[PDB]
Amino acid sequence: REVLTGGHSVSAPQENRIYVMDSVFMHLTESRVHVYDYTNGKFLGMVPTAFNGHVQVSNDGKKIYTMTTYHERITRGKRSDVVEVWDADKLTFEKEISLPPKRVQGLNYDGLFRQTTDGKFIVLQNASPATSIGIVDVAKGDYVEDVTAAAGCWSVIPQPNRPRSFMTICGDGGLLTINLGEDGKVASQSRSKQMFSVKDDPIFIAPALDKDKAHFVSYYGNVYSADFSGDEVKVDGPWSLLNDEDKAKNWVPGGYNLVGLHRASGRMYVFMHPDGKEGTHKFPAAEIWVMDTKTKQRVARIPGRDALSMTIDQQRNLMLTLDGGNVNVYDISQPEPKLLRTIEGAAEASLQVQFHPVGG
Amino acid sequence: REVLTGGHSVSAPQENRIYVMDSVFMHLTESRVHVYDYTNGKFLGMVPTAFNGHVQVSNDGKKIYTMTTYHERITRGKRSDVVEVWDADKLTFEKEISLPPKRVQGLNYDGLFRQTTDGKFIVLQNASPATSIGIVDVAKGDYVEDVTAAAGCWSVIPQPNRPRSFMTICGDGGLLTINLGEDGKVASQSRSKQMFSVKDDPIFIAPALDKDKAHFVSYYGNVYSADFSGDEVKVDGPWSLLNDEDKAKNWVPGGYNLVGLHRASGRMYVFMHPDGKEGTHKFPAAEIWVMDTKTKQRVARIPGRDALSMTIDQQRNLMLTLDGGNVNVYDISQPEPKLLRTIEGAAEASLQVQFHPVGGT
Amino acid sequence: EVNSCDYWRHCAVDGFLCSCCGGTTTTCPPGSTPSPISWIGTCHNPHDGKDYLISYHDCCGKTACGRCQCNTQTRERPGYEFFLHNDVNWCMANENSTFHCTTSVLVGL
Amino acid sequence: SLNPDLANEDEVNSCDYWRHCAVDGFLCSCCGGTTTTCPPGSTPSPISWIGTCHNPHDGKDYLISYHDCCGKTACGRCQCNTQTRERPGYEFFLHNDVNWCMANENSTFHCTTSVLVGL
Ligand SMILES: NCCc1c[nH]c2ccccc12
Ligand SMILES: NCCc1c[nH]c2ccccc12
Repeated sequence: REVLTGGHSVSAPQENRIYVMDSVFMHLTESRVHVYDYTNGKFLGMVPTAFNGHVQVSNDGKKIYTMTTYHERITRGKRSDVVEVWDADKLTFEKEISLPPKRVQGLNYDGLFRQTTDGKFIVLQNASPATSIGIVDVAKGDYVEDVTAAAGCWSVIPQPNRPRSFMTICGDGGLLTINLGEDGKVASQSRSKQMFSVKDDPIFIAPALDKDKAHFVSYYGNVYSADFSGDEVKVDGPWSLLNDEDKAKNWVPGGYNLVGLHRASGRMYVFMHPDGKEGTHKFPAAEIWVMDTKTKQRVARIPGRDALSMTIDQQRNLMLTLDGGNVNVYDISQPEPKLLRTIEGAAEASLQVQFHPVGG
Repeated sequence: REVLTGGHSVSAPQENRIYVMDSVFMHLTESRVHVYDYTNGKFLGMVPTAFNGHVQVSNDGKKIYTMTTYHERITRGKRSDVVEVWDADKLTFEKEISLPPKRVQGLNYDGLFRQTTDGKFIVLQNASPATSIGIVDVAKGDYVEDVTAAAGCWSVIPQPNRPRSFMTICGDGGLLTINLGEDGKVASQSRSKQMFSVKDDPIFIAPALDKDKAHFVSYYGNVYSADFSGDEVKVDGPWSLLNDEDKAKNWVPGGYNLVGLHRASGRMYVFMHPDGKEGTHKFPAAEIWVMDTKTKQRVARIPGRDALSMTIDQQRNLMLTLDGGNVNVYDISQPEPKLLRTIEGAAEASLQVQFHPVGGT
Repeated sequence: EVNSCDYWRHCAVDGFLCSCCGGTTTTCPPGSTPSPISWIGTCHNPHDGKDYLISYHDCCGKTACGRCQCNTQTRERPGYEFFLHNDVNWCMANENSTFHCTTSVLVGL
Repeated sequence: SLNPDLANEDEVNSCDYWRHCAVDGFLCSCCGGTTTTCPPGSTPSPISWIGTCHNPHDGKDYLISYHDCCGKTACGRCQCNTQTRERPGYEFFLHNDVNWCMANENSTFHCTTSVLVGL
């Protein structure tokens, strides 16, 4: 006689798992994270995230963090903005952390919900609509700092070469760097020189992030860089993604989470489309271009499969791309990406996919 | 220059309105009522109903009643089952009435969420999973108490010839009648003789409801009757919807809210499909059959448009049908229904549509 | 074959198959809780020609899985035969009544 | 061209209608409201993103304020995602990838309106 049981763990190893953040925009109060095995396309489980959830996996791979909004009666009653800590293997709720009722509600750019390199602090974007960066102490389960210095800035770019440092893009076209102390409070800060012209060459917020520098692409196909090998960030650019032939056909970048970097080679991946003009910066990819950031030249180009967002796994040399509903898996161990498979119907309305971390 | 404003009323008059209860089964925590104008297919507004909402309009036409379930954190935390009162013209929330945490969670059969003829009590199905009927005092904004007499029964059929009486179908194949007092407690009750064999000829719960009687169709295409013109309910049947030709091709009923009665003419409307067998009782309509309940003969048959649920308006002589997503409007002033229009994409997963009440005293 | 609506054990499933949802025919996906109560189907085994009782327990406390939706009605009956009835939420008595998916648990002949 | 209530219903309900040039959301005119009125039981956002849109009928450019209507769940009808002169969140009030109901008593967003401010 068979017996139904609960309490089970996800059936595939952590190193196989990816996380597709489904906004379910048509029914945005029932957003969720779908967990998939990228090796075979199998659905592994899910985490419910209420109204416009955001998600990330802890750097140590043990927990899933979500950020969401509740009201007592959904469309009326008192608001509660929270971070939730979930077990990564059991996909169960463990802890709620209260936030002030101003967490960013918006589509799932990576930089709206991040963590420090040492994993001890969650770093999230607020908008009331005045902007600030909120700091959650994971060990304490508390919102510990509100970085009002980041007013007029947007999004969080962690520095992988420091334990508790991150940058944000400001309305002056520069970057603000925040270094947190071991208590999560601001220990120091600095502002770069202007990197880009906000009016004349706006950048996409999505970084192509290396260990000690970040690259950004612009609405017109230029590349800017921020070097944070030192305490002061040094900024440079532009160089153009485009050669003369590319310009003739008006190629420009487009998408959401639209770039990525393969750190061992310095290859940068960017979604591009032809016939660019004002208003096409979120168009699906006609192609993925592969750029050598050292030589500042393109090395390869492949079909884009109408993708809008991507992410990279360094240690397995993989790139995922995502068109809103379907996830494509690519091998990027060599300069030309090779399509391995497509996972159809991974989401109804997703613009963000992430790997389970394996680095520890 | 231009200024955005709220506080507006529904743009079309009440007599144009219908209510499509969208379960949104794929995302059942965001169920809602869609309000449409049946005369032109225009979307007029909506009422959010959280997890598996149910809906009705007050008999006097002034309010929309919903029934739903909340939890503090949706998938965890304390449960709150409620009835909500909404203004029909402003589509705004007015009042929450607390229920015990056992209101029926299930697809939207009419009989799960009803009201007395006089409009004074809301009458709803509970399942814990033990069944009882819940009574809500509309004037007081209060839950009265369980009708525990209805254990082992299912669904609510109001008696339109009495102010605060209703019936329910019980597992013994008979009907239990409940008569409420002025306070919404049970004043008296009675139990009919067996109407149908539960094992050999199970009926669909959806009544074809007249003022002083109700008809029910069975899995095998038989009809049963309950007459409540007197204080004791008198039961009868079966008679067959089917002639020899019908039987030869195994026609049977199928659907959810699958019947209706046009009271003035005594015409009964029923969703039917061929090649019936065990497991086909919820199949979409291949046809709609129109039966004369007096002569017990079919007077019309038309294409079913894969419909699953219907509702009748006595005051304008209309029938609506619904296939899950689309609503069809029919004129039924004559024996053969005439298709007036289809409203495409009215819902993602709806099995219930209702008119805004006109008249009905 | 177990992920198909026509698999013999699924003859009175109205819901999403848990085997498509990170669980199996008889286990809930991670972080969803079995319902203690259930509707029951009597399903024909196409191999040995015998009928078996299948218990359809819902998995509860997570939002709709959305995969492998089935609506099969073999020997299903209305709510006046309540435990043969599948148009209700068999998570109705759980600590959280949100419905995620349905399992098909073989009881016996 | 400046008065959508006088225009063709099918025209204002199109994503291509000139004043919808930075709408990311469901058009309120398809949701039981109009271009400048929230559907019954939904509440205007006091804040908005702003677009600059060209009117081809009279050849002038107008500032359009995109207020959300709030406190009801997603309308689901006439979804648009137009991006003319839209910029990222470091130009916050030009940005349409956020919920402009974010500061309302209830932040659930229902649909978006396209309100003409001026030249
Ligand atoms: N104004 C629409 C902003 C938006 C697009 N996609 C989303 C997803 C979640 C929340 C907001 C959005
Ligand atoms: N076990 C499936 C019952 C069902 C069908 N539609 C529904 C809507 C709401 C709740 C349950 C249902």
